[PDB]
Amino acid sequence: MTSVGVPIKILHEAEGHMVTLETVTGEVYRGKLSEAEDNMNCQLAETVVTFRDGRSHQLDNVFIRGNKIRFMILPDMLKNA
Amino acid sequence: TISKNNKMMAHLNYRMKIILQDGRTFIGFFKAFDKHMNILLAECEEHRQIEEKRILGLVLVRGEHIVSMTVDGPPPRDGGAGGVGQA
Amino acid sequence: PVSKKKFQAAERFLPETVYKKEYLADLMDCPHIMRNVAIAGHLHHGKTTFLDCLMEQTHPEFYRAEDADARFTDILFIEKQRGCSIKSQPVSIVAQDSRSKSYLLNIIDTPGHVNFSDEMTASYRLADGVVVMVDAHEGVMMNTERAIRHAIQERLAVTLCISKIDRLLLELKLPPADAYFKLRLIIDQVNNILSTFAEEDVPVLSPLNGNVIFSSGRYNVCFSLLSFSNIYAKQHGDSFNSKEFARRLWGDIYFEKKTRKFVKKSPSHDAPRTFVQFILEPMYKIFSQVVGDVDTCLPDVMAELGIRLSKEEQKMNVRPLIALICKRFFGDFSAFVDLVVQNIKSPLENAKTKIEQTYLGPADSQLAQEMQKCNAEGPLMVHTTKNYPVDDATQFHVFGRVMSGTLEANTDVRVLGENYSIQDEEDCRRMTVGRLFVRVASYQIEVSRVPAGCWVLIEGIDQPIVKTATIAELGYEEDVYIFRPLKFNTRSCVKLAVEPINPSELPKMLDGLRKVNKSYPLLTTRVEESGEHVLL
Amino acid sequence: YYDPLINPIVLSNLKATEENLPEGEEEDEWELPEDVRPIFEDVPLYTDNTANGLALLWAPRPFNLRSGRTRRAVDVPLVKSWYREHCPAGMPVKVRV
Amino acid sequence: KLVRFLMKLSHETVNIELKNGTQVSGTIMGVDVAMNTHLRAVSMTVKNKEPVKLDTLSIRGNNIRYIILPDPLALDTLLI
Amino acid sequence: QPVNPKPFLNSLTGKFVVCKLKWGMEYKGVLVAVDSYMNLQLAHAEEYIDGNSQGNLGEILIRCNNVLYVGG
Amino acid sequence: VQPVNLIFRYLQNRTRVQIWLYEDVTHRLEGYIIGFDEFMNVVFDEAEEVNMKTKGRNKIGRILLKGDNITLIHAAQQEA
Amino acid sequence: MSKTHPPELKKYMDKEMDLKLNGNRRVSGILRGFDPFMNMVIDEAVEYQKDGGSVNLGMTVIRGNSVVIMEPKERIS
Amino acid sequence: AEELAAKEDEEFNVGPLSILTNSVKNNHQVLINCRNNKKLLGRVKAFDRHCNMVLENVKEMWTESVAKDRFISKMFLRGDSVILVVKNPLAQAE
Amino acid sequence: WFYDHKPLATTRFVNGPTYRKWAFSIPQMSTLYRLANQLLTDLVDDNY
Ligand SMILES: Nc1nc2c(ncn2[C@@H]2O[C@H](COP(=O)(O)OP(=O)(O)OP(=O)(O)O)[C@@H](O)[C@H]2O)c(=O)[nH]1
Repeated sequence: MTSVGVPIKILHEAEGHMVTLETVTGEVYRGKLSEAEDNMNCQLAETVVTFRDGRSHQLDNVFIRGNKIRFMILPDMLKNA
Repeated sequence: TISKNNKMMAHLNYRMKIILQDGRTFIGFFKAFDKHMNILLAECEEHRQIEEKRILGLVLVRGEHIVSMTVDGPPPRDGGAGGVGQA
Repeated sequence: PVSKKKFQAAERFLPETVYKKEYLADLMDCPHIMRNVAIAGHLHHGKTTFLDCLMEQTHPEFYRAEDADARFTDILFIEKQRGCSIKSQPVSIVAQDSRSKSYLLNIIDTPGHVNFSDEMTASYRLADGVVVMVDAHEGVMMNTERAIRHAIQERLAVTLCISKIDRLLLELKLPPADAYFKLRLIIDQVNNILSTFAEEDVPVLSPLNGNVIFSSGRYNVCFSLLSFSNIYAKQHGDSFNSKEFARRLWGDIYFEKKTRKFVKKSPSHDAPRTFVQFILEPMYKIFSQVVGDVDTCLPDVMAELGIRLSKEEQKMNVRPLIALICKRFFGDFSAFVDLVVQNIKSPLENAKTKIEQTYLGPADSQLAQEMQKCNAEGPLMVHTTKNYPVDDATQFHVFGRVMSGTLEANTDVRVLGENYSIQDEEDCRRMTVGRLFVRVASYQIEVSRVPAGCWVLIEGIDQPIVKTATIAELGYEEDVYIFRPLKFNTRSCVKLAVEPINPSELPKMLDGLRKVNKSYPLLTTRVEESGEHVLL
Repeated sequence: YYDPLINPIVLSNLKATEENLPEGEEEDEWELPEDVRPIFEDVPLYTDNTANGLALLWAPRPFNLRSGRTRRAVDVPLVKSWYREHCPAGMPVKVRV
Repeated sequence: KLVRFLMKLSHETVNIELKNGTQVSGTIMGVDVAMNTHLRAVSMTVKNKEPVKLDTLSIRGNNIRYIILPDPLALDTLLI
Repeated sequence: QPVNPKPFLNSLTGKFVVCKLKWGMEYKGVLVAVDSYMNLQLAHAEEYIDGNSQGNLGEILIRCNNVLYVGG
Repeated sequence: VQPVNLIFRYLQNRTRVQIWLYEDVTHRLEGYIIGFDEFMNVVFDEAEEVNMKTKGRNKIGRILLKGDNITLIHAAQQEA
Repeated sequence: MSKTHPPELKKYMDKEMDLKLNGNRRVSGILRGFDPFMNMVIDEAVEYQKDGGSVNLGMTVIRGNSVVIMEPKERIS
Repeated sequence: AEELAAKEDEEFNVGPLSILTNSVKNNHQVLINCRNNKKLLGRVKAFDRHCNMVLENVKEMWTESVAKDRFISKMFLRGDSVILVVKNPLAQAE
Repeated sequence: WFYDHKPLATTRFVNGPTYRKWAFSIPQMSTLYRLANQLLTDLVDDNY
């Protein structure tokens, strides 16, 4: 690929693993990042959604638009990458 | 500071305190950034105003949500050739 | 005292690598990334030299001579002298696909001689997927068919790599157009094998399918369509969607420079296709300029390739200079990482298929489900089929694939021989695992634990392991079954009898027989009722 | 060039692989940007040096090199390839021995 | 374009109000093409919060609402 | 038959329009000029809030992003 | 189907469509599309503004609705 | 101006999709079109109201930046 | 570079940004209505396609409600907050 | 230059009077290859 910035490269290395991301509406999604994009659209699988009141539900697949993601907690091994 | 290459490479790995537009305070070792001002914080923690601390992992913050950031703490820290003479 | 027993290369230290060892060891916890592969070939097709290119990319310190192949995975000194590969060796490396996402690969370089084909059988048991190496001049000879056919019967996933393409331009001197037909015919030959022998829907191997790549390991060339389209996309600068060009770079399609559309009727009597214009003619022009000119053209090669060559590199010969020019322009093999990553499926997806083939036990409720999950938290099950000897040949380390639970050094484990069953049960022993290693042919990386999906080299359990072995959790109270023996693709037809002049030394000979019997797998040792000691 | 000693690229019974080319109607509109161009478009495929350069690749050493370290006149053993390879069939007793 | 005026204001002291209502005052050690402004010897007065002294502060440029400029500034020479 | 925005606003340029901002307020006046980014300049412009006029403003420039809709 | 080709069907057929506004959850616009641009601004015809909290209606007529404000465009139901 | 690669959405095409939009609208139906902006086309679309009502929509185009979350009801093809 | 500056200058002589052009060269006060419901009345000295402005002798007035005001000698205003620039009828060309 | 004593030594084709390295083109290499012929083998050696 073209030289996209290091945070986007680390996001694609995060595809193997579990990531936890919060959306601008406040819901926290934990799941296994199956595809990511350079606009940081995220596809999660085996997802658990946690609502802002602390309720939770399972979701088989979730697509989140990249500009609606606030942050992602990435796994630690990516610090080595 | 940033983008000035001689200066930017020294401002990475500082422990920096990040303020977000929702009012959150994140703290972590700031060690990557992007032209969109995305930032990647290693060993991150969050402080929420009410103060309460929570431990996070490696946190990627999408740049759109940063208000500002400041230095919190230093990076972590730790001639040599001769032998011609004898004594 | 300092007995010169050395029969294999072994590295005095861990060599440098581009990836951190810690990232490799962490990625081992994540089979949703990692792949296992075997590379299988006719004798002296690309296979070993191609892995030397993967070594050279990951390592930096890896010296390849300008004259002769380094053949890192051919560690034995008989293999150095013979220069055919004689035994399998595994590699483990971290390598990037076209996205620059980092994958973990485990790769066995199977020997290409049919007499060694028992080594290919043991490798395919580990493999999950095969890459088949065809030589652009010879095409599909004998063992290439046997390698494909035997891989199908294993239920491996089969991928093609056309190898030593340079033979077309340099030796055969076929032009651009006929070189395309030669590559096309090789692909047709392999699909003709696949469609007859598969009977099931084993996937067709075009490049448009991108399960096929082209390579020259002598010249550091490796490209699919998409990596070549990415070269145009990087070079011109994303002015077009590179995947849409890659779709159009093979087959009966032509570029109409009047309109810049792609048409399927030959736009003139002589028009080169897409593959001929974009992929082959630049390659012919890279080689023919350096081969014919060297002295005069080389500055222009810097300009179009944007490569830099220092003046003492510009004084290299042709082979190292072309290999350097291709190395800098193409960069890494990531086209091959794409081939492995997409087509093969990991351990986890393949674990359903592989347990059905290998396991022998009741392929239903308790233990077979833990393996089909490939759950690193499950009960320990390991399968092994190789024995590699320690540098003093006192003992073997066994080579193994795990897929249930996690294997841990200095723990106790139940080792099941090839006969074990609820009636046979005397064929089991409790062994204490020594050190665990990850093996990169000449050198070994030492680890405290290995999780399901990985391969592992295991110290200390080698005494009862005659050839294949299953290793199992001691505390697992339900019935454990051994994985199948190796169903070899050939027979030991030649018998040789051995008798020492020394016969008080005959006890030493029998220990020789036991050690070779472990190393070989297809070698069969008998003591006849005549008392002859026999090798097969 | 296709040397006539090279056997033709054909196997008569061989089934041709299916080519999954893109289907016409939308896909024929797709166009390559006007400056995208084969990597070496105007460099000629071969020159009058190229035939000689290819021949050098399998010259006996040293002639397959083009850059080399220099060697002493006592070290170039001019006839040594002759005795290595074999006796010609006709040469008598003295020379064979 | 006018952002290239601000990067001539290096080492000037300004008071900045951000869109979030944070008031920041300090000396511009540098400001970039996106008007990410980097300040030294900084006080942040978050809205309805006590001012906090800070050594350094990087503001992502879109958060800037306005920058009060120092009174002596030779606008007639910087706007060329 | 298509009536595209730039032809549409050019047909309105030099004529009376009502412009509604995204935040509950309306400006009526002669649309004097439009640009490729569709900033709006109104002349003789008058400010309407909750359907009631509250003053003449003269020439006003409404920046592009503020507009919900504009029309005759 | 793409999106632009679908809006061309509303344009070519002059289908009565209801437009949902962006954050303005309590109003919707109903009418006919008569044109659009690459920014998805909609020149909107016979347009009415519907206050679904009351089902009250205002009639505005021909307007340019800026595409930034559009959540959704769909063929109107039988409601009028 | 900028160039954007087509989103991955092709694996979701012609499967049934739920969407949550800006303003917390819930829309559901068969996703059978998109563009580089992720302007969705939803066929046989159905609205779910915040009062618990539901209304059938037509063939529906959704402006991409109003989409917050999109979520299959069925396994990806 | 300079062709883009030439393009930027050409648009100002005809587009809606003429009001900012007249505000500079004739020194006529603009009452900039701005987000946060605040009014800034001042003279623009420079502006751009993004509708930035540098402002001199600003009077800021707003409703807090009760009216409050502040005097700002010079300011740079980021144009993303500008709603509505009124060429002030309570002032004149200078 | 063929029959000079140290041929080319003062030229870009060889490093200098120490006469330790050389880098000939193809027009040179193919010409002296052709002259050498009477001494050279015919073989693509290694298999023979
Ligand atoms: N001409 C040419 N020869 C090559 C190329 N790659 C490898 N070879 C040659 O083929 C021979 C065998 O290469 P290896 O890497 O040992 O092939 P191999 O298949 O691994 O040998 P085995 O696996 O034991 O069969 C060596 O002489 C190589 O120089 C190539 O790209 N071009």
